[PDB]
Amino acid sequence: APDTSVSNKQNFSTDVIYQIFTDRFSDGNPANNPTGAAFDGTCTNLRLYCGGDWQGIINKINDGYLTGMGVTAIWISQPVENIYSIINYSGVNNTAYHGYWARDFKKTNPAYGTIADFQNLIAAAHAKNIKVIIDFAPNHTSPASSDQPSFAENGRLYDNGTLLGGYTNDTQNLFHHNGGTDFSTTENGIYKNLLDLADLNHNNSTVDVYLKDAIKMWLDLGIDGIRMDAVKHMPFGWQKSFMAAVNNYKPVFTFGEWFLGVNEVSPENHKFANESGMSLLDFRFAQKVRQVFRDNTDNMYGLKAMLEGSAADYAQVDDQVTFIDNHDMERFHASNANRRKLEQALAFTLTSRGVPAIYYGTEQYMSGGTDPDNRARIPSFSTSTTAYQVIQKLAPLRKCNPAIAYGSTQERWINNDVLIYERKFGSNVAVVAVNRNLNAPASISGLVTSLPQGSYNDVLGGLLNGNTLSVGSGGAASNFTLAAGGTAVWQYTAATATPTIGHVGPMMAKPGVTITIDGRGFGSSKGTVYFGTTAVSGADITSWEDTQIKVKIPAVAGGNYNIKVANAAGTASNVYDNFEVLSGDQVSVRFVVNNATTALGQNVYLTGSVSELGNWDPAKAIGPMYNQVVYQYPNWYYDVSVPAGKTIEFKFLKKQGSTVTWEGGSNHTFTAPSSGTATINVNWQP
Ligand SMILES: OC[C@H]1O[C@H](O[C@H]2[C@H](O)[C@@H](O)[C@@H](O)O[C@@H]2CO)[C@H](O)[C@@H](O)[C@@H]1O
Ligand SMILES: OC[C@H]1O[C@H](O[C@H]2[C@H](O)[C@@H](O)[C@@H](O)O[C@@H]2CO)[C@H](O)[C@@H](O)[C@@H]1O
Ligand SMILES: OC[C@H]1O[C@H](O[C@H]2[C@H](O)[C@@H](O)[C@@H](O)O[C@@H]2CO)[C@H](O)[C@@H](O)[C@@H]1O
Ligand SMILES: [Ca+2]
Ligand SMILES: [Ca+2]
Repeated sequence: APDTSVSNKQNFSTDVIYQIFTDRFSDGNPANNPTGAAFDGTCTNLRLYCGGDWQGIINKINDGYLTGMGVTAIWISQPVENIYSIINYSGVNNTAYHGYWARDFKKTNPAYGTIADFQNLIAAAHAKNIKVIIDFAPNHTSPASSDQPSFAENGRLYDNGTLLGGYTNDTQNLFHHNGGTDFSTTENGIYKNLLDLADLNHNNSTVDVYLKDAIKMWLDLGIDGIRMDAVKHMPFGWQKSFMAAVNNYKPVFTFGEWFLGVNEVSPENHKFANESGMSLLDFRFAQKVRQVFRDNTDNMYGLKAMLEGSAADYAQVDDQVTFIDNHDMERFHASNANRRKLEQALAFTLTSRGVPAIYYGTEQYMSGGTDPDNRARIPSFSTSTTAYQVIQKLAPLRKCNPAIAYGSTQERWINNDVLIYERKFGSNVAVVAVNRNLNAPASISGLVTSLPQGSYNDVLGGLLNGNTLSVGSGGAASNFTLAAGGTAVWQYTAATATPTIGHVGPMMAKPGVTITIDGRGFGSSKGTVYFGTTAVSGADITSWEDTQIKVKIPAVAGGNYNIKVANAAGTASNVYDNFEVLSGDQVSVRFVVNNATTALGQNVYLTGSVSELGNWDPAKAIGPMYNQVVYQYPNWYYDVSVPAGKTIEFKFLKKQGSTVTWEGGSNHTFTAPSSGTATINVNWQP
């Protein structure tokens, strides 16, 4: 199949995601609606159930609402069974309509539907070329009170009907009992509870194994991707070990939520996206777009800077999921605001790098403050709005113009209010002009592009007051006036003659797994794939087309590799770096070192004999380690993903800047479990 096919679970860059709050979309089956005090059929009470479900979804798919818009994937609420208690939060009654209050990860939320409804969902979607994504929220269960076990469901966790345990009398240590976080530090927000939600302890084998198994069921159910909730609140190493479980089994595109505020730029965030095995929701992009097009708290120069930076910060920028709003923010559109702002922001998003996501109702100009105000019921299924039509014209370019799905981004013209950028991939180009200035037109002269000589029609057809473009030789455009609030898309597509890799997934896996290589110009005849210097050809290459190649990772050593391909004639492609070859299946192990005292601005790190530990390269050591919560300085700890059942040699180090101090003595040693988790405790050797 081609890169653009509905069956491509490894790449979403050519897709347009439609984010849905199941309850709030469409109640296709009134019979599963909760009753009594947990239900509000008028949906005036935003904290109860409104009755939206899988069937409703299925209906919208079939009546053409989503397909008409050009949407190609849907991202829905966590489908697992939630607690049933209504919770009164100081007078207010709250239900688990959101699906974030899990009780049993092996069952469905009956308000959403049955396993059979889930399966129909998957089928209908697939039948209409739409991929399905689900939220997955393994950080916790539900709200609990340790000394008021009668409160809610005591954070009870079941395994397919079987009671594993509760927050009260947690002898098994299924949960954390460290209090609640103040979000003060990263370590703080990982090992303490979020609010009152019962924090799962991933270091407990039962929990570990349980979650790894639960996800396999859904994978088996045919899902196309996973959206992880609260990734900044779980152990990084654990999460990496979970990704390996997915990837080594049935890889799917996975992205997590790591909130960023305005002007916030975090290196931890970057690193996580570059090394965890998953990508992220692009808050940096979102926050910046809002400042520029919404709140006018920054200008084009700001947008441009976010674009260039992010391209450098993320190893796989094209995997970050962009948006203008979602369930954690006020709706982009403000009641009294010019609708053009929202339209421009959509157009911008649809044509920019990454994986675009659209919060349900956007196309309807829904307004609403924070939670739960941003979670109202979709007032209508009209395809007559301008927003609806914008998406309808642009979404499809992601599939037919690879410049959009995988091309670089380049500023060609800029001022405070205007931004003209070019996307390029192979012999494909797209040019976008945006004039945020709703009152002033702009004189555009000196525009130079990569488009071939000729005239170009605005892809939006003038919908947002775009115009035609005239490119002479040398790709220089002739002077033109860009309307106030003006938005235009111009483009050029043609066949790519040389192999060009546009994407790869998954990015991390053990040998033997099949990965997918997407792009153009691969030719129709099997060529060769290189993993670093190792060549792979013949049978191991399970499939080869012009736009997509499927190949098995050779059994090479664990490490990072560059990928490159050669066509049947031997012409090579561009390199695609940062591929991680796991040393084998992974387990999550907690490392603890005692009496490692440091000086200010000096931290302990971990290194060792396997790629998962950096192979003795200090520049690749794991850390810095933690020393507040679970263990206190000068005791340091850290959860790490390691090759299962392997005998590993390791050592700790103290780093400051790039200056390193090794532990003395001989390597510590150990053998990783075959499954489950473990804890290694040792003392720092001087
Ligand atoms: O001519 C090539 C030139 O075009 C763009 O510069 C614009 C500039 O952004 C506008 O603010 C205004 O000054 O017109 C200039 C064109 O004369 C590119 O931004 C620039 O990098 C490029 O060299
Ligand atoms: O909280 C982590 C913290 O640990 C390290 O600092 C030690 C410091 O070296 C000691 O002299 C002592 O005062 O306790 C500190 C930890 O509370 C790192 O130096 C520091 O950067 C890091 O954040
Ligand atoms: O370079 C690989 C080498 O790294 C580590 O050796 C350390 C040694 O432990 C330190 O005490 C210090 O002398 O620096 C050496 C780095 O060259 C591992 O201990 C060793 O097994 C490994 O081969
Ligand atoms: Ca229903
Ligand atoms: Ca946690």
